[PDB]
Amino acid sequence: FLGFLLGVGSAIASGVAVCKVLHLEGEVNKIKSALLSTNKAVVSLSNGVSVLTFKVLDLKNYIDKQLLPILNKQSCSISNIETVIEFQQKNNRLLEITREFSVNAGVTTPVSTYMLTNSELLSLINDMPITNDQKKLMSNNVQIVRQQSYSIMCIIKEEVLAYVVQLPLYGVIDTPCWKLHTSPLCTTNTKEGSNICLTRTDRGWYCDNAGSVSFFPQAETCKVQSNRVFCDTMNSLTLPSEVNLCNVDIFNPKYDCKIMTSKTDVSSSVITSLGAIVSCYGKTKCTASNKNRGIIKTFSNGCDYVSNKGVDTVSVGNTLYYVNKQEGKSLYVKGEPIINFYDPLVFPSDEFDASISQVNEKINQSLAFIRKS
Amino acid sequence: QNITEEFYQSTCSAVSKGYLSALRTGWYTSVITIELSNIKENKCNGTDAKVKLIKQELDKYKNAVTELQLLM
Amino acid sequence: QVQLVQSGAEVKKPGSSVKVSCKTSGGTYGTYSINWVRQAPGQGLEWMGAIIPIFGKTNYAQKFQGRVTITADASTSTAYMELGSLTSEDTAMYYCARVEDTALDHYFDYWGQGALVTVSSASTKGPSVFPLAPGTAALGCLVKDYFPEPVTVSWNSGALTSGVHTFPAVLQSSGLYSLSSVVTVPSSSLGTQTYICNVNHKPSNTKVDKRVEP
Amino acid sequence: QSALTQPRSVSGSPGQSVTISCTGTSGDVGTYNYVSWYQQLPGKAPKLMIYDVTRRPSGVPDRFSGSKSGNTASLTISGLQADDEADYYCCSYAGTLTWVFGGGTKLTVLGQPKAAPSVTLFPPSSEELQANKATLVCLISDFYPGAVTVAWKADSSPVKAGVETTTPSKQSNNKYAASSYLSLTPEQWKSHRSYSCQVTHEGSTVEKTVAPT
Repeated sequence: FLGFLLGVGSAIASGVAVCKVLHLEGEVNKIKSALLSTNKAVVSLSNGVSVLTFKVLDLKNYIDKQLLPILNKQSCSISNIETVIEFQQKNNRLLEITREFSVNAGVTTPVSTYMLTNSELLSLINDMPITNDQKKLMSNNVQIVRQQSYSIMCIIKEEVLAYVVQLPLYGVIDTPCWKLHTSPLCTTNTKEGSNICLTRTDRGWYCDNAGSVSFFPQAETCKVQSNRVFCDTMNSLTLPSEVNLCNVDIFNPKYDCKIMTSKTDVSSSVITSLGAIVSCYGKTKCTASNKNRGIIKTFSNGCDYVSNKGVDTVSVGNTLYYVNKQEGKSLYVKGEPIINFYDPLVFPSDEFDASISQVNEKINQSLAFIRKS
Repeated sequence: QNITEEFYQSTCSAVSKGYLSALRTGWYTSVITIELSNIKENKCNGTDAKVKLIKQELDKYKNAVTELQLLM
Repeated sequence: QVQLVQSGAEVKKPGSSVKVSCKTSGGTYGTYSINWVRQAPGQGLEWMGAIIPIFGKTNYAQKFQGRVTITADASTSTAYMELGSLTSEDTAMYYCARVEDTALDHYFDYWGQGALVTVSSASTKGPSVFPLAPGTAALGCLVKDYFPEPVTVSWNSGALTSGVHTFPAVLQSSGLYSLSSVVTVPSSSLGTQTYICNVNHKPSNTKVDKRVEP
Repeated sequence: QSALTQPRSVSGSPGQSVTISCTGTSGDVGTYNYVSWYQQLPGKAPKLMIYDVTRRPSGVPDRFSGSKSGNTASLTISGLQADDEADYYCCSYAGTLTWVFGGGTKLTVLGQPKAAPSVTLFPPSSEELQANKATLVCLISDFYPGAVTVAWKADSSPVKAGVETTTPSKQSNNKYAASSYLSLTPEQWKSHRSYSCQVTHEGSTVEKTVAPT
């Protein structure tokens, strides 16, 4: 819910710099002379930056040597039809690149197989200034590598079509992460109204990063493999590690945890990694079901939890929820709900992004202002 | 093991521990080049079906090059 | 088949400007760039500038920077060029050439017949033509005492081309030139065929058709 | 950004190989293998015969073969013919929409036969005499040796006033042309008997005579 607390940045500027360098007068000639021998080379541009240069398709070597010495030989009539297919190949990829860059306007956020084939991407990963661990990670998750890599069309001149494929680096690797799920916590008083609700707004991802915590509220930035959590720190907040305390002791003096106050008596279901949280309030139906044994639980009013072991379904109202069937040990930390610490007439009825300290300060203000009369 | 999860009934929140990381820190750029030649005004009959197909492909190639030049 | 027409020749005064047009008849909508090259009487051409009409992108040589502005109308597929502040050193035969594709070709493939720009101080003077009456025979027309140096001779408005021969101009001591042209014709055709010479003067809008009577 | 340096002239008899060098700076050549040679028959726009470092267009003889090595190009013609008579022009790509031109080499073959000049003289017609003017016109053509000399003789007496003379220029048949104008008043014309235009060519003098009739 903190999604609007992020700063803005540029996603492709690191490639636009290389393009502005490639637009120099004697730039493309250097790259062409370098690739005149092999398909890939290391090229020191005129700005000191060393880049990898891959020649994925050589049509001049095909046109001026095999096709045009047939069309322009003499007597245009070709004997065999094999030339038509040989030219449909080696040109389908250029046509597809043109068709892609026409509708995407220079930058395609997933690098397609036509921009960079899988074998070419694997070779590029193998020949990168990265460690063996990062090489293996990218080789095993080429799909996620494509998800976070742009392809900026750069230049076409001097018989050379150029585009810079800007890839993710994955500097932080194998530092343990954890996902924080949240659900509204409301009192279960018998009244139809005057029911208070507290929620945690720090939901998302958390990762160890240089002694601090990289926290991702926007779940789009993080893809998830079996146990690997790929993320993008361009849309990440940087917190002290003590924010993790907000899991074990929310009233700690170190980190002021972020919460949310509301007065909404609506039930909800939050599917977690290896289970499901159910905030069942009012007359809403809440049923944990199984594929074999029909129904296995009916949730009492409050915020409860079930593990994905044996549970195949959580249904709240008319809303169905298929639980994630991944193995893992769940634990139920028993403890009194926090919402039972405050009073209805003093609890702030409306504060979107609040905290323990801010809610306590508003409580102080209201209590003092009422008692001074 | 390697994936454990806790549910904190106190705050009505769950935490999924046991996940490793791969955080995008910066970027790496590499130049991918396609070398193209020119089919400069080849003149030849379009009566035969095979040569007509060849011309249908030559026009596609030339238009692709020109359109790449245009989109800039 | 594919070619480009070129404007006619003209004459200006030192300090004025000359605007030379170059229209093409090929099309293809490609990224072709028109290049301007005005040689001289002196040996050697001299590359001046270039323009890609599809984008309006231009680039001029350092010898004429700040002096020439090359333009191009995309609707009529015509590329102009305007050279202001003329000097007698800038008298040349302004050609017009293209390259097929700016990214695939790096050499000129097709040209234009070109125009001729003379910039001097003396006033212009439309020429005077007089006929010249005659195996075979020979007749022709003479053109003398004009200031410009574009002069084109034509016979029967394009129906007589064999045996024709036009000589380069002389330099009379009065600062003016003089031109001549000759045509070889059979003997008996002098009494039946009517021979008319066509001298279409470009810089002074003069068109005189002289009938050389045998 | 100055022009390229080419030899001002080379030549070769039929059955011989001629190489024309084209030297430039590191920017023009040496870096870009984009060179182009053009020929120009005086009186027409050029037409190229090499469209890359060593590539020739459609309709160019195999004897034309270009090369390049370290800021120096080499246009080679094998088995010279009487058709390869023009001013060759070396050109090179220099950058984004920037080409540099060579100083031009002048290739005219040594092997070619002499041709006697065909002279023709014309007297002033009626329209010119009706305007107080008279100009004798002596037209020379089809002389291969460039050396010609005109000398006007009024009744076997030399005239040294009003004689103009053109410069021998190449024709479409590779045999040169010329022209000479003698200007005179109408009384200076109607007061003599016979004028002469003597065109000296390798010793052989060709003459033409005119008269007030």
